[PDB]
Amino acid sequence: IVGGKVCPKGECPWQVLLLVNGAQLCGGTLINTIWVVSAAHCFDKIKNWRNLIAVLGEHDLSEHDGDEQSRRVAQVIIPSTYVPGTTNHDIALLRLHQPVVLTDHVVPLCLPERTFSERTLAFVRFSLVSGWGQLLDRGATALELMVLNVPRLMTQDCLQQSRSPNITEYMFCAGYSDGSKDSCKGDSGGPHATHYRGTWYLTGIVSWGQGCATVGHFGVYTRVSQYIEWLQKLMRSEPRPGVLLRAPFP
Amino acid sequence: LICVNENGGCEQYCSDHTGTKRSCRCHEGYSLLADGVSCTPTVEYPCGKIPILEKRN
Ligand SMILES: CO[C@H](C(=O)NCc1ccc(CN)cc1OCC(N)=O)c1ccc(O)cc1
Ligand SMILES: [Ca+2]
Repeated sequence: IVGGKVCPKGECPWQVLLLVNGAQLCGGTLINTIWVVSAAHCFDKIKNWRNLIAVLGEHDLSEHDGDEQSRRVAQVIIPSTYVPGTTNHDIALLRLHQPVVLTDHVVPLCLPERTFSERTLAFVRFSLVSGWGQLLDRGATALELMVLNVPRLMTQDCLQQSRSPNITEYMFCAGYSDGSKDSCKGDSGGPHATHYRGTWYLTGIVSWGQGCATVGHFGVYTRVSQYIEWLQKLMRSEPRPGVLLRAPFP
Repeated sequence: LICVNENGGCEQYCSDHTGTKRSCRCHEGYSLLADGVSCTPTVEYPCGKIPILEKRN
């Protein structure tokens, strides 16, 4: 996260850290006790699918304080329409091997209904994006969880204000074009969370952009409202042998 | 009332029904109050709420 602040411990309780062989891979969002939403592109180069770990309740990567909960990832589900190395349909649904235990430091973000998200949440101007990604373009990653408030743009406005992948109906733009504030590489998969009448909801996934906080460009996020029914159907399904599952979309 | 305007007055989810009818609904872990619009937690850790801030108030 570029140009944000430290998220006070426990104030981003749905944030997930994904690790491969102990090394930081990406972020994610807890949406109930066994399900995590992340970005498809995070999994393009995975060789051993069995060394993927999700950590809940994380805050400071330098110390263990006892609030962290680690789980093996049992399933990584990606839409059929996603093509590795590209930008569209950048979403993954991860099944944990065992549920996390909800605590003051581990709480799911609400996955909204599609109608509510499209009719109401899409018009809330500002939302929070978070992660342990790069603090600067070409810079070191964060040791404490960072958070940033970003305003959402209608795609027509994003294109007019920007100055090269298309911004599709499965994406939206958010952030700033002055090079001060953005999510970055290592924040991929993390939440874009939107507040409405006292409750927070998942509206986007940190996905892509032109570098990080590049002047004349905004962050691009997966438009989660397009995937609500896809996600809900999969969460009602039985697990299948083998970690990676490509599932038809729509 | 209609769900596209002001969320139909609902705190969370809204359904339109045949003929000037509207039903509000709440996420799992919440129940709808008798006002027909408000949602109240029914569990200790409902989605989308931040315990340390909820206790803070
Ligand atoms: C599908 O995402 C990847 C990717 O690398 N995402 C990482 C990322 C997250 C957030 C932001 C800034 N909000 C920028 C980012 O990357 C900026 C970059 N790689 O220059 C991709 C693929 C193809 C493509 O053309 C561009 C990106
Ligand atoms: Ca820690």
